[PDB]
Amino acid sequence: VQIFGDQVTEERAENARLSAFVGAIAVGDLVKSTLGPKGMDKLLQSASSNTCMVTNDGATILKSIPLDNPAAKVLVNISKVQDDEVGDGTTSVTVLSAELLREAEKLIDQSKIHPQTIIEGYRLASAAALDALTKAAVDNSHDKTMFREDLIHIAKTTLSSKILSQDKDHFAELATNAILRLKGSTNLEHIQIIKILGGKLSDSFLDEGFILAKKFGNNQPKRIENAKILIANTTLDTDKVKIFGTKFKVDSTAKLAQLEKAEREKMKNKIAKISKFGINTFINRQLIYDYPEQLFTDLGINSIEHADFEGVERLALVTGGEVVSTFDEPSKCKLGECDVIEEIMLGEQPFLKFSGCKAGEACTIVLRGATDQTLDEAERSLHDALSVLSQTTKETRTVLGGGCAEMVMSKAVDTEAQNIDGKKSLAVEAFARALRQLPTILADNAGFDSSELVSKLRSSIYNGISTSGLDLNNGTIADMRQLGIVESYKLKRAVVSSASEAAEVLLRVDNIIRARPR
Amino acid sequence: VQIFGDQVTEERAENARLSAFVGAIAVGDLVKSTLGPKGMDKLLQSASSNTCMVTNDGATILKSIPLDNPAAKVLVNISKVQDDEVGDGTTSVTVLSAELLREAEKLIDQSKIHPQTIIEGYRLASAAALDALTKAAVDNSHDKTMFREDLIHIAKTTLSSKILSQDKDHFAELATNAILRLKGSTNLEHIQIIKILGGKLSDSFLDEGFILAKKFGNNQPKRIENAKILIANTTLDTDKVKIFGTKFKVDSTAKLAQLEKAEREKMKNKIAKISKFGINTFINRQLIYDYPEQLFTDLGINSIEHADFEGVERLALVTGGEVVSTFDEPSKCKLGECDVIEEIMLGEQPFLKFSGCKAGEACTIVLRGATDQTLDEAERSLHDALSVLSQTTKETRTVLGGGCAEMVMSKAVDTEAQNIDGKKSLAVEAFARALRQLPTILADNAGFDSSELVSKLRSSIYNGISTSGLDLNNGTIADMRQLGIVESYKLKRAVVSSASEAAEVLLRVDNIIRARPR
Amino acid sequence: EMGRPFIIVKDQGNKKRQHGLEAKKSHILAARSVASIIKTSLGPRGLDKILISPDGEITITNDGATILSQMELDNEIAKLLVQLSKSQDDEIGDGTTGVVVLASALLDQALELIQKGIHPIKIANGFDEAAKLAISKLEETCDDISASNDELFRDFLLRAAKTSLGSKIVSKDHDRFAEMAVEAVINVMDKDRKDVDFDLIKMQGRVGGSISDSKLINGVILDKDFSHPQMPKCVLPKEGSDGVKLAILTCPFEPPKPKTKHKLDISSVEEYQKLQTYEQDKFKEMIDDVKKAGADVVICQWGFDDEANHLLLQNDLPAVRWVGGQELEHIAISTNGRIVPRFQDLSKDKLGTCSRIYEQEFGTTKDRMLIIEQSKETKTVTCFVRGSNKMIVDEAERALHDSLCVVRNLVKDSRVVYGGGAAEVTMSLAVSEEADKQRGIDQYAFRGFAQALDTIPMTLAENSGLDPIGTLSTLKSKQLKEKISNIGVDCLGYGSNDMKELFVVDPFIGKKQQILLATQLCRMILKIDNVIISGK
Amino acid sequence: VPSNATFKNKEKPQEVRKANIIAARSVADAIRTSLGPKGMDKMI
Ligand SMILES: Nc1ncnc2c1ncn2[C@@H]1O[C@H](COP(=O)(O)OP(=O)(O)O)[C@@H](O)[C@H]1O
Ligand SMILES: Nc1ncnc2c1ncn2[C@@H]1O[C@H](COP(=O)(O)OP(=O)(O)O)[C@@H](O)[C@H]1O
Ligand SMILES: Nc1ncnc2c1ncn2[C@@H]1O[C@H](COP(=O)(O)OP(=O)(O)O)[C@@H](O)[C@H]1O
Ligand SMILES: [Mg+2]
Ligand SMILES: [Mg+2]
Ligand SMILES: [Mg+2]
Repeated sequence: VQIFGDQVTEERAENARLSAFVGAIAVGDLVKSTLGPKGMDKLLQSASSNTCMVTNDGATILKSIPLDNPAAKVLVNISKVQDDEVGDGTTSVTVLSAELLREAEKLIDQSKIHPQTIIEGYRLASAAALDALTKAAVDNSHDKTMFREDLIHIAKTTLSSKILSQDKDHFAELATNAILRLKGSTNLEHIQIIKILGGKLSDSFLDEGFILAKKFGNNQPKRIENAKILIANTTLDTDKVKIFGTKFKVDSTAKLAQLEKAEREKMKNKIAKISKFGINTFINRQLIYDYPEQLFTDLGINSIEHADFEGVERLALVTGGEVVSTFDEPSKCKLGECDVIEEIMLGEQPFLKFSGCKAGEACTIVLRGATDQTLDEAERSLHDALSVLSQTTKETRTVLGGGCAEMVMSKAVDTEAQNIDGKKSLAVEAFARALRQLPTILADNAGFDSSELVSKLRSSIYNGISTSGLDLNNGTIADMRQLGIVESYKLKRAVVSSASEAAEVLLRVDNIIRARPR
Repeated sequence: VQIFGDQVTEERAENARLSAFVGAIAVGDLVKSTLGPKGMDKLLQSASSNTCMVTNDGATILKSIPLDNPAAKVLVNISKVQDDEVGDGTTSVTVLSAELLREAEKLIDQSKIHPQTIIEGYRLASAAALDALTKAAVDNSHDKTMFREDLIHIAKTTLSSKILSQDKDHFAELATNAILRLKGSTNLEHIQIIKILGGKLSDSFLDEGFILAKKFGNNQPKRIENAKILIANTTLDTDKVKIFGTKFKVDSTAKLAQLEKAEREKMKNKIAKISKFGINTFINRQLIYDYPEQLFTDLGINSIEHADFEGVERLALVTGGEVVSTFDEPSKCKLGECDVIEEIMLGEQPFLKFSGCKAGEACTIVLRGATDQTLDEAERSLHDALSVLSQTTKETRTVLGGGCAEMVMSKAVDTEAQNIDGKKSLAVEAFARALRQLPTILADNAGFDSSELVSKLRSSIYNGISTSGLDLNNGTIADMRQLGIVESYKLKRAVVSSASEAAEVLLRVDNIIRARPR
Repeated sequence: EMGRPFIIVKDQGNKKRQHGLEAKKSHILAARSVASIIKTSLGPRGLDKILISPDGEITITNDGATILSQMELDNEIAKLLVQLSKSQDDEIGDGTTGVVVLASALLDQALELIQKGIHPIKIANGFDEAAKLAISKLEETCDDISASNDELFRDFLLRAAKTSLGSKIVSKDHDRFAEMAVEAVINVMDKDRKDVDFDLIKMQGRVGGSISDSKLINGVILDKDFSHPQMPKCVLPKEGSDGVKLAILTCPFEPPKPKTKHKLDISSVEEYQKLQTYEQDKFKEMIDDVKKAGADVVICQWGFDDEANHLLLQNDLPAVRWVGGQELEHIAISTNGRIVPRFQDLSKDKLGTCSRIYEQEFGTTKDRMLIIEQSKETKTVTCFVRGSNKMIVDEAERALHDSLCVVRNLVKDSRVVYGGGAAEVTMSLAVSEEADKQRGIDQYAFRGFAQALDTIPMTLAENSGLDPIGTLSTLKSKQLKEKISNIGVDCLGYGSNDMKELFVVDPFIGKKQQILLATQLCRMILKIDNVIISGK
Repeated sequence: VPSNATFKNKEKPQEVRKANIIAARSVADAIRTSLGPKGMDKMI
């Protein structure tokens, strides 16, 4: 008795677990090459308008590619949350969560372990895993110079995976200065990344100011000094009063000539109130029409038009002033200050350069690269780099990487497996062996041995040296403190918790129900 | 470019490999349930003529199922030739060949070892396995009582997986008694399988002499005491004379009536030549016309017509005489003698039963059952039993069964694994785990824990003893010599040799070229 | 026919019929097809299932109602089971899976009795008498908990809270979700411990973080930022004050205009300048009204323009826009404030009171979500649930919703029973005992219901991987040996089939509802003889 | 007690055996009417 309708695919047998497990293996193997510093970039061919996209992050790749498997959606969704939460470590969650299901496959088939036992071991194994990071962390909050050095090494670790592995020595100073500029503001929207194609990749810079994408309107000068900035959000152009039911009962056109004159008088009166501040620059988000633009010429005030609302927030914080409207009361209102303003040209589009501002609560980064795809990759990289360093301020604790983070978890996880005697020990050992594969694929991408190199890292830590790790440029074990690579505590806490809970999803599934497409 | 043309599937080094391994997994998972004594039989539904087939043999399962995968065709052919050589153990070849590739899939992916290096480990591992298999064997045939007992144990071990598992205590006598009656002659054509509907499975009885499905003539009697048997590959039909090209020119029909008189007198003199011996029955290969049939009435001779080609040799060897066609010299060609020539009825078809013959070099296995699907399983089951026991006559060496042959072979492989340097030692251990996976599957089909019995069996045999095995009835380790489980030496030698060659063919693949179908 | 087209109903050739015994076999096998889906899901050792909607969205659920709700079916017999699980989900919110397998258990045992030739009404009347007899027995044996004090009554909720969370994901952090679930009801409850309002506590999930980051906060969740974010994000109260003096308004900041369409005619330049004066004085009078009222944070329903951003920023007055009317219903009850319609009716008595207002990021760029917290007990609790996946946090919503519903059943007085398969077996042996003297024609009808109740313990035996016959034999022999009826099948293997000790409790009203909906549907399905279905 | 010594994978044989039993019983229901003296005849 077929209770379901026509064209209803249902799998209530071993093929359901096989179809769900092979889907994660396909998603897992897709991202094995993108992990590590020697990883290869991937290429995406869009189906609409031939809009290509080059990206190394697994979140952008898996969201762009179509996948009809329900298991693929979990790997897509866990990567989207990791991309939005931290902004780094998405491929580690995808490859680790798939490897946990890969390691859990042989327990179901060969050893015939219950699914409730595998997850029960992962609960106790994940608990001991996070406890290893509790003692393995180090707080560098007592000294700002050491914390300044920590943001360097975290930038070295995050930027090495992208195409900027050579130029990370220069952008590490650029990345950490933007974080010290923001002085704790973890909002990534306060950094404008201006995209410019052409020039050498190392020609990027970080000017102490805010760079506009637009220019002056008609005749206002390029070079000035000692300018007072005033920002406004209201219309300031052909003022349509708040009630639209207004009308003019005109008995003669001569009186209507006075009414349009009265609209110019109040606008002339409004610009007269702007001059009471004694300013030299005025900025408004709405596009400025011709009539109020002309009155700024006699007053000696500059005018900038059509600024975006997200840029007004960046513009207010770099200038250090305040957005002013309802200009009758100039006493309570506040305005910013700047030393020099000058219009520049980087390529074809001109830009406005600000330098010497008082407040430095925000900045803008100008990238320079050969193509729009390399420039885009650069943006995706800096965004991932600045996202990790931004959360490092609120979460000062850090963890050493390079295979040492995954192994010190396995050292504590393997110790706890003996005190839980029974059939659960195989599940906890499967969680341990899943963690050994992260330094394995990191060695496979560089073209080194998978067994002997991991075996040397195994013996080095149990001897009583909790600072050993993999070094990929030479292919041998080296000290992590001397090389200077380290990750944040929130990152390693996130990928272990995300990959652990991701394994809990597709292990509690036995039946797959597919309704009709719409 | 496209040289291969339209509708030609090609694969290169990541689609080529992992398509044969998943095909080896696909063909292996089907025959996993059929292995062992507690295995479930697979039912095959034909696509045309609604023909069903109940069968447990792995070769017959792969004969009927279509498989377009080229890697699965290798497993189809190796089960065919294994059925041709020994007749039993085709499922063990497919399981061991699939698990060898399942292990080698991990050695290529995890350990990153070349495929040629894996084969070089299997060559040394297979050599150590066959040397341990040769030394683990035991001589036989010096005492006929021990040779009688070992054939009974081999018949019990063979029929334990088939439908005769419950009645193998009775069928073992029926299987071993027929083989000893052959007097060393190794041939399966001398054994008939008569299909009879009705009764139950244990109603199969041992026949004294030879029985077949034929009938007497129209006028012949029911019983003749001490009948002399003769076999004619003759033409008692319208003989013609053999110089084809004879015609009869006739000037008048007076001599034509005398010509037809000469034709009847020609065959009369031929039947008169038969009566010079004084036989009591006459067996002819082809149909006997009525005029010869009437002449055997007054002479007191029985008549049997339409004998198969196999039936001539099957009846002549029991009679002891030789096939005669000339009938010229009565001196040579001494015929046999049979006491009881009375026919019996088993079901709705009468069968000519003989008893009290000179020799019993050919036999006949009478079977009883409910469904023809069960009789077809009864035919294939005893055909595998009689094929193994028939080859045990020529090849005397045997080896203990019950999974002990797999583990005792892996002991020498594990011993030789340590002294081999390089990366191929891991492949030598992969061969050992493949041998260990067979008794792991025997415990899965029985519904008992596999890891405990394999661990107890593995730890027990390394202590020094080599007679332990798996007892699936009780679910524990027991002595195989007490239960009486033993198999032939050429069977396991063919399985390990065929499985080693099976993995060797599919591991030396890098591309797939599938031309257009006709 | 007689040659003419013999047609009666419209679309004669499309629809079919089914009668006799074949109509019954289509019904029972259709229930077994649905029961196999639910049988491998029930119990603590169950397994989730993925329901792919037509729009591509998926939901990882192991509750019977959400599975059957998002399932595209054709057979009407399963569609009645879709509504039966939805019936258990709406009112009680516990036992959806149980009803589906229990109704199938009555249907499976009814198949054997139809073969014997018993009329379906005698079958249906037998379960009705057996169901009320089992309810009458179970009402006597269960004990009351109202005699205990409030300290022990909290523990009884923890017994049921851990029971409801388990069998669901959210079974790790389940010890804290039990405390969090009980802590939600301690704040929102009546002084007489009766008829608590469930609508005061709404569900709210957030895609992000981990399960450990979830915590309790007494306030409202708004998915928006403050207006013109130049002010500090976390506003604090004054040094000496009763609170932040929350203000809510259902009037946008604009000049007062008529609701009807109007035509304000300006026939002179002097009147045009008075319109400019009227435009500015209204905004000046507006900010002076809220200034004198002492409000710090203002909540506006219908938004406002950009002119009020600077007036609100200089006076240190945060504000928001586009706050829906449903959220204002939640803000007034939480902060104990009265929503004023306009500024002329503005008074200090109508303003609310709360501890503090602040906002955090939760990550990079997702969205700024507002948070409110109270300094004492209030009549509103908003669960702040986090999750690593959208399906995790979506399942955690309906899982915690069922947890609050199970505690809601215990708010009713004297409704407690120890589950774990004990309630099924203790109601089963008595029905077989009554049949020995109440034989009649319905002797096999009681035996069918006695065997149908025991299937849920056998379902737990299959999922746990134990021998069913040895389990039911030990439970049946133990119930006959001793009249203590709180021993059941323990799947987590903590030893001891005893259960008050394990701490497994289910609500008494939920357990009797299992056999009621199961028996009430079985009475309906057995009445069906003709099955007319039309083509789609 | 639980989570030990086995886990029953590949439940499709259980589903196939149920399908074969109900398929055989459904055919037997048509033959069941022809039993005994009060049975009926069948035209095919
Ligand atoms: N020069 C290096 N030496 C040693 N280890 C490195 C080096 N560069 C990168 N790594 C390691 O490679 C890993 C790169 O991870 P990453 O690609 O950033 O993950 P995701 O892309 O998922 O965020 C880090 O964990 C780091 O330890
Ligand atoms: N009675 C038995 N007790 C234990 N093991 C057995 C028994 N009978 C057969 N086996 C095991 O089953 C395995 C395969 O048996 P076989 O007859 O080859 O099955 P198939 O013909 O299906 O391949 C052998 O390796 C043997 O050890
Ligand atoms: N931790 C536990 N220990 C013992 N029994 C439990 C436990 N959790 C749930 N059960 C039992 O499992 C049965 C099925 O509950 P379940 O199907 O998970 O709830 P629902 O039907 O509301 O989804 C209940 O009868 C209950 O007694
Ligand atoms: Mg990275
Ligand atoms: Mg065999
Ligand atoms: Mg529940």
